[PDB]
Amino acid sequence: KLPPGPTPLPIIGNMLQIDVKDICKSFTNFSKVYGPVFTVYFGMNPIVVFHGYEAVKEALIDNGEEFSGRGNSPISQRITKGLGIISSNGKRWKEIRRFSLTTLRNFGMGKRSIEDRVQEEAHCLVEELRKTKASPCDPTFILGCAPCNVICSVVFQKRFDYKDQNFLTLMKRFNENFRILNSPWIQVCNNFPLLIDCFPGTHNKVLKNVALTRSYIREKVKEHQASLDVNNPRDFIDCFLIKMEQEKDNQKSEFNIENLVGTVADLFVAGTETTSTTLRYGLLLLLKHPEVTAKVQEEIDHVIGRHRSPCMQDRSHMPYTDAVVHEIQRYSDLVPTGVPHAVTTDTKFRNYLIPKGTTIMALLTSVLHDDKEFPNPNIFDPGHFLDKNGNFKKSDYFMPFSAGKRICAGEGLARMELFLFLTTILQNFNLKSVDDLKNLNTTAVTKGIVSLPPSYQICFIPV
Ligand code: HEM
Ligand SMILES: CC(C)(O)c1ccccc1CC[C@@H](SCC1(CC(=O)O)CC1)c1cccc(/C=C/c2ccc3ccc(Cl)cc3n2)c1
Ligand SMILES: CCCCCCCCCCCCCCCC(=O)O
Repeated sequence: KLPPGPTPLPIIGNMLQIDVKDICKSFTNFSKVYGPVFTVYFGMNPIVVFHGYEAVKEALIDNGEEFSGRGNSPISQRITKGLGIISSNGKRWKEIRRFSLTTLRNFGMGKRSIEDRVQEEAHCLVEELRKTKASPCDPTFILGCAPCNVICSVVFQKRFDYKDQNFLTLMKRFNENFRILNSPWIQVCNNFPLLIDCFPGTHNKVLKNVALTRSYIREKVKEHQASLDVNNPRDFIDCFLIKMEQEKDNQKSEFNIENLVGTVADLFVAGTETTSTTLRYGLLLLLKHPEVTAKVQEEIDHVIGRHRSPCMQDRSHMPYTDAVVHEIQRYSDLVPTGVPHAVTTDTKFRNYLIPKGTTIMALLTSVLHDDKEFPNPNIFDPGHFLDKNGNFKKSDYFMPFSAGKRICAGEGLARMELFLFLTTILQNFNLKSVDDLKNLNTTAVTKGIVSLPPSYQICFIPV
């Protein structure tokens, strides 16, 4: 008894009724014809889509457990092999996530807090930006090296030097796979597996980058083993190695060198491109909206000054900069469809029964753009996260990190990098448009699962 929906054609399903590019605009129109919940078939596979705050919440939150499964697929499977945190499910997930969540706490990796790794990075970033010499440029590459280096710093103790070859290769690697896997073709090939054979070259490249990466990590993990100081862990690998030590006897324990190379890999994948995107998107918005930046720089001056580096602690005294960072995520809507889930067993959702394994889809964007909770949801405006007094106004509708039992495993780190990197930049630079702001477009290109901001150029003018 799946929820209603467009009756499918045989063999293909509703495919030709869904714009594979902006598949969310497609879903939104379906909702106006079948309501909050509904089923669509990609190929022979059913997919029950949830639209609106109440549907997404009732599902993800209220029925948390049953909706905490990761919808998987032919591609996702052959890349990860069910290893790691993102793609795993059941027992192996719960144990890896729980270990990951606590090991990723501000101090969960030893004497050196993560904030300190982020703050040091926000530094090198500002230094690289000075190198542009105020000249117009595409911030994409520079902005990407920071979030990627933060992860390096979190899993490999030390951060790389931007010119270091290993870092550049480590990046291209992940970027290439990011671009491949973000093609509308992925949605097709995932449902019509046979069509993967039609992409020999691309198939090999993806697997090759994945293969090479695993090697590098493993080579790097041995370095950690042969130098492990059990009493004070250096990074993420140390913590895992220590945990592995304890389970030494349990032959069915998840903590083995295999999930370690996996979970590490996942960390880059899960926190590099997403952060980089929101960052690049955030600057574009601060550029397009000058009267906004001015206020943020005003808080920065008033609460941090030119006297020192911003730290997470200032955020409690900077309501506006907080509203901005919240509105940047709400507006830029990084993952409109959220990441596909799957119900854990036969699940009951008001009048409907959803078979175990079915693919779920909680449309985050439908929440982030609720027109009642956010009047004029399509205009970037910090007011959305501000009360009549200029005080921060938290929202239950703020789900860019998703919700429920499978909410972003690195939200904190994510929120920390956005606030640090963004305030640290605005402190040392002012944003200048190569052209006229009016000629500046801020509409995303959703030719894929990860919405992207339009390409642009900017001039970092040292204050
Ligand atoms: C701009 C920043 C980021 C955003 C908006 C974002 C958001 C997301 C979203 C929407 C999900 C899927 C949640 C679901 O299952 O429904 C996710 C999960 C995940 N994120 Fe992020 N992310 C970002 C950065 C980070 C960072 C910096 C890390 C690194 C620690 C991280 C690691 C993860 C991991 C490991 C998962 C998979 C969790 C699981 O399946 O149990 N994320 N993220
Ligand atoms: C990548 C992204 C968008 O930043 C992200 C961030 C946080 C959480 C999820 C995601 C989506 C990652 C999704 S891509 C899903 C797709 C559809 C499907 O197969 O079901 C679009 C193909 C995903 C889910 C589970 C595991 C993975 C593992 C990826 C991975 C694993 C190891 C890798 C080693 C080297 C390289 Cl160069 C790339 C590697 N990539 C990816
Ligand atoms: C083991 C993992 C295999 C993954 C195979 C993924 C196959 C899908 C390849 C899609 C390639 C799309 C290339 C077109 C790029 C473009 O010009 O838009």
